[PDB]
Amino acid sequence: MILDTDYITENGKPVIRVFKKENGEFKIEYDRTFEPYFYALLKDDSAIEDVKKVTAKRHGTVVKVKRAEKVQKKFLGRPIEVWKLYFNHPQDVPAIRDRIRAHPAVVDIYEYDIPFAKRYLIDKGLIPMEGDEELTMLAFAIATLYHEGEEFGTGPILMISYADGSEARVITWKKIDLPYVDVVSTEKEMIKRFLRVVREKDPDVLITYNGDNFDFAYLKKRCEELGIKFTLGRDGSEPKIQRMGDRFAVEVKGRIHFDLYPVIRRTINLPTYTLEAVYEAVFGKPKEKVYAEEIAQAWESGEGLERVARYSMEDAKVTYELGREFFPMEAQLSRLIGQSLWDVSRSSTGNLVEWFLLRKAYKRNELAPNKPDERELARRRGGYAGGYVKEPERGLWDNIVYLDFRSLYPSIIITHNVSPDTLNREGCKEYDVAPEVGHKFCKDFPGFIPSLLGDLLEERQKIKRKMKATVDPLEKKLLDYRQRLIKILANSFYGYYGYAKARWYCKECAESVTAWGREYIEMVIRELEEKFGFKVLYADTDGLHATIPGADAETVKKKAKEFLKYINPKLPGLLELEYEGFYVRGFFVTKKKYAVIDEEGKITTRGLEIVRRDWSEIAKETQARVLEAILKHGDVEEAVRIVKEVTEKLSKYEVPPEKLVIHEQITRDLRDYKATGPHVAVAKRLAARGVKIRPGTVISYIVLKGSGRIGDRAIPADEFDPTKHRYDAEYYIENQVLPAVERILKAFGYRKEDLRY
DNA sequence: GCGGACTGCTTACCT
DNA sequence: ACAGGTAAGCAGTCCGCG
Ligand SMILES: [Ca+2]
Ligand SMILES: [Ca+2]
Repeated sequence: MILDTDYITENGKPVIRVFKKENGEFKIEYDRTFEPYFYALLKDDSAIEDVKKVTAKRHGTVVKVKRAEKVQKKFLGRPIEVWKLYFNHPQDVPAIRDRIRAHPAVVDIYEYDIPFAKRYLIDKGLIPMEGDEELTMLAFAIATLYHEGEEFGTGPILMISYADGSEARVITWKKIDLPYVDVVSTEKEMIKRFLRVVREKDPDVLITYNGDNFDFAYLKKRCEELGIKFTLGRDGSEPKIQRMGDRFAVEVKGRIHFDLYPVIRRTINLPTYTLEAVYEAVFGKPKEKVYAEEIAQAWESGEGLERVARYSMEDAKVTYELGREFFPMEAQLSRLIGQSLWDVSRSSTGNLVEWFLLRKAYKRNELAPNKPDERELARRRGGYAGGYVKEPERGLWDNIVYLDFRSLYPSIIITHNVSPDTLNREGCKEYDVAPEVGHKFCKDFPGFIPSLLGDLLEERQKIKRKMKATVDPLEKKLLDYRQRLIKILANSFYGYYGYAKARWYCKECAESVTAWGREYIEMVIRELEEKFGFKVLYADTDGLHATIPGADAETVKKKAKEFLKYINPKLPGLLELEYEGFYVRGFFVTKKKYAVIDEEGKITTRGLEIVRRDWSEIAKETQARVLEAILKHGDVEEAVRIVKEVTEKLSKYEVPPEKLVIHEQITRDLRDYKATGPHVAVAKRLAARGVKIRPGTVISYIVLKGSGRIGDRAIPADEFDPTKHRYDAEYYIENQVLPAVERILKAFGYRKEDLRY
């Protein structure tokens, strides 16, 4: 099982290190043979010996092309002749590349910004996390003495928790008598002790929650102040911070630093992303939070260190338990994309697709398009037409069937062979022409992406067949992750086509997919209404809600499956319409906003205030109960009484503050905001007090009794006190509870004023 | 000028 | 930022009024 790669420099020459785990043992293979390179397209070969003479200085050393061999490749299908320029050191590439491009003979240069370690993985055809090799993991968390407006790392670490499958222990430097605590000399000894625990346990995976930003960064400042060599590396190195866009990443060589935060953020949609919130989402059990003021008060006083120690233990235990839950699916993602778990666990869906394509491009001798520069990125600023959203038939309706296409965008990309290499090819025989947009895609030969997408669809069939004929419950879960992850990768290619930073960006490809999508959903609706007896209530993009008005359940279901038997043969290649489900009643509010109740009585909610985090629990909960009254039961009168029960309780100040918290995200640097609002105003105040506000930070706030701009009386839910502060009953009634219900109860004929206490 | 209509910024959903 | 389509809060600005 390959874990990761990197390189070290020995006497000016690059040396690859492959971090393997084979036969229950960690190993480092060294490769001194592999050479860095990029490609150059020349106007004429006669110029090669002039471009070989081209030189550059890199930090006191003349960088020169080691050699050049001419190679034949494909660029977007068409064969191309380019010169593969080799260099002695991978760092030679950044120094030389700009000059070799500037040279008058050189039309362009290609594949010049591929990190050496990853160039090796691809070129050698190596896939990390292969085999059935069991890895040992250690989770760890830290507790600190934080004070308001304090610099980072000024406060000493109070406790270092760690947890695995066998134990969960705290390490601190105060006298705490509980079984799992370890009292040491000082802070210095506590840190040196943890290093010895890691050395002794030699774990293959370190697990943190947001360690990339807080935990590891904190320990490096502490170590430097204490003059400690922080040696977790199996090679004996210190953990290295690697910038990752607007955030950092900590790498520990020989081990896998598995930070759950980026994983949880990409996989689960929650109001907040606290350990306590995530643990409750994933496992269902609760976990209480200890606060910084309580922590410092418990240390300075020495009164209640035992509760602060339990929190530190439950942190590490929970982090390990989440570690074990998420690591397996992420290790499959690593195999599929063919990059380290570390890289893939922190990577956006753009980079995952791009890494996959780079690997497959190499296998198929396809030269990779360059990432766009400032002025080319500028040209891709334009948008394009998306999905077709039908204006819904508002109100309550009976006997509703949901029909939708299966993988419509992948179906279209494959069926119509949508790829940049097949776009407007000079002299084909057969063509598919996109409706409205009018781009022509060659049908003579398979396109790069279409072909890869065919491979994935069939690869997925094999896995689902292999899944049926296998008992081992663990092997079944690991193949279930592979097949689910293939599905996601496949559904990412359309979006990737329209992603301006993408190497294989193709607006024409993206446009044509959406256009065909609109043709098929609109054709299905037209057929369903004009020829069959259906009224289409709502249709978004690739799916529709239909009924036959003067008919019953049995009839609507039977006629729907009959329409599938009719239409699917008339639909080309992959394109196939499917019966998702029947619903006894359905309530369509607006575009993107509806609710349905099935045979069992389960209400499915889409788009309504119930699902959004930027609405208070009191409004979401109240709406949930108004909706249930009108779907589940037939009681429009019950719905009105619950509106009264909510509003009256709010004006008496009875509804508890937990149900008043509104969650909005900070999505840019606080200075980039052009318009202020409750969450931004709250976040700017926290910033002035020296609280860390990075993009992704969720602001949780409560509105206090007052008038005028909401932001002026918006404070963190943390700092809410019934002692001094008083919550705005009027606001939560007229701005939250009433708007949420009016949407549901507007249809029957109630105005806001008629639902208030 | 008042006060409601309107609209840009912004978020978070849907597919 | 993997895409565009969409509704709606907030806080400014707009604009109709007798
Ligand atoms: Ca549905
Ligand atoms: Ca078909």
